[PDB]
Amino acid sequence: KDWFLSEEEFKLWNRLYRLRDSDEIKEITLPQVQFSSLTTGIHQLSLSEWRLWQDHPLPTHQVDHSDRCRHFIGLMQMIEGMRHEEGECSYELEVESYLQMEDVT
Amino acid sequence: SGFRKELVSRLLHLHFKDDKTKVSGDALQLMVELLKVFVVEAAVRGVRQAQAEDALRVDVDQLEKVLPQLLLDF
Amino acid sequence: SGFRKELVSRLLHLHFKDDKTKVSGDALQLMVELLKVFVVEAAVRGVRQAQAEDALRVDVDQLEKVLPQLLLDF
Amino acid sequence: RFSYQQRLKAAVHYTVGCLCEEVALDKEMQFSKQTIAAISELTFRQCENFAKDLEMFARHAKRTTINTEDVKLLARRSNSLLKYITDKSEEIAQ
Amino acid sequence: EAETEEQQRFSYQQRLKAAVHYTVGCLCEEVALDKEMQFSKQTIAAISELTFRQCENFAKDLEMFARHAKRTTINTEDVKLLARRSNSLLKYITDKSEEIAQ
Ligand SMILES: [Zn+2]
Repeated sequence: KDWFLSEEEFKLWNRLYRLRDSDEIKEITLPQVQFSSLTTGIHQLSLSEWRLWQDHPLPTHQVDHSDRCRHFIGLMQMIEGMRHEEGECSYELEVESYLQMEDVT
Repeated sequence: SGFRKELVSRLLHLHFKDDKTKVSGDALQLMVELLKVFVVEAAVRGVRQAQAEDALRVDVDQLEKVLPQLLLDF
Repeated sequence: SGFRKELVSRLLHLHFKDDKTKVSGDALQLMVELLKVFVVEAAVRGVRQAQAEDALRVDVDQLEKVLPQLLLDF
Repeated sequence: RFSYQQRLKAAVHYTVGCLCEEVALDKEMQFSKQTIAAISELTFRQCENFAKDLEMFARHAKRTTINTEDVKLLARRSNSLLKYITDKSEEIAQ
Repeated sequence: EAETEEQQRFSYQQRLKAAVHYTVGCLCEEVALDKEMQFSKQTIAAISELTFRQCENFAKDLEMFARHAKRTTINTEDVKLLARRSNSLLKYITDKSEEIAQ
């Protein structure tokens, strides 16, 4: 068949799925890619609002977590572990005795 | 139920930078499956988060909770 | 200031799956630059987040908020 | 009256709705209209990444036609995803 | 024995994390001067650990991208592919690449 919705599919989409100007949310948007160093009816999906839920691996269905997602989870765990340090930093204490000056500038 | 290959082809062509680019027939079939896996993954993960909270349905809150880990997997 | 080629090379070799893998000297120098942009992008996003919250300095809570999108952009 | 891109997006949204209805039936859990639209917006964006990546991967191998190795490379981050896509590739090839 | 291999792997990891951390702290002090805001020590630790882990991601991708082009030696084309999610990132890196050529 066709790439576009048939008349019947279009009717279904219009009455079941399409968001409308009178719905409480009339549009869902995704944050756009922006590199900083180089809306009443509009819901922007957040990747940060639920940050406190992210220090544990969440359920999967058919797609296993990736290595970068495991790193993300581990970093969130590290941040949680340091959140209530004032001043003197445990990470510094764990690594700074291994520093070799020849490695750096 | 799934994405028609006719649609997926146009979806891929919409974003190509170069008019020379083509998609093999087997690659297109695979991209049909991959898009479905993505949709189903998002949907089932939202379902699990709803079940864990004993929610009546998957609302945007529940999807957003699973989102960073979903997008990092893909 | 920035990363030394030698350090970048050790970081990458630590993680290659195959011992045959090698890195060209041009690639290495370009990785030095990419790494720096990564770190500076992280720090600048953190500053922008702290400003959005009228905070006086960048604490880890601000970094947490820009991490997912940072991982997705690289 | 719909632009080309609105028609693609609508087609995407409807297929997303249908797949969500299947999931809802199978796992006994409904989705809000907002969630279905959210998944559609994610899927449309994901397809942009996929397409751009596929074009650049093919070109990186000196090809203008995207092939099943470019797709596998798309799936590289998840072992189960790569396996699934690799299996399907063999299937198609048989 | 295996215990020795493990201690050495650990100590070599911490060396590389220390060097990343030093460098990250220098770069963040420059951003701090420029943007007139400071970072907690914890934020610098977090960015260092992110950068360390991100090297693993870059490294694995470079190797796969090289292999996709039938190469076992990674080149600057492989590196530019790491920047592909942003047109402006890709532009900035491609320039550095060309500057590095001349
Ligand atoms: Zn994940």
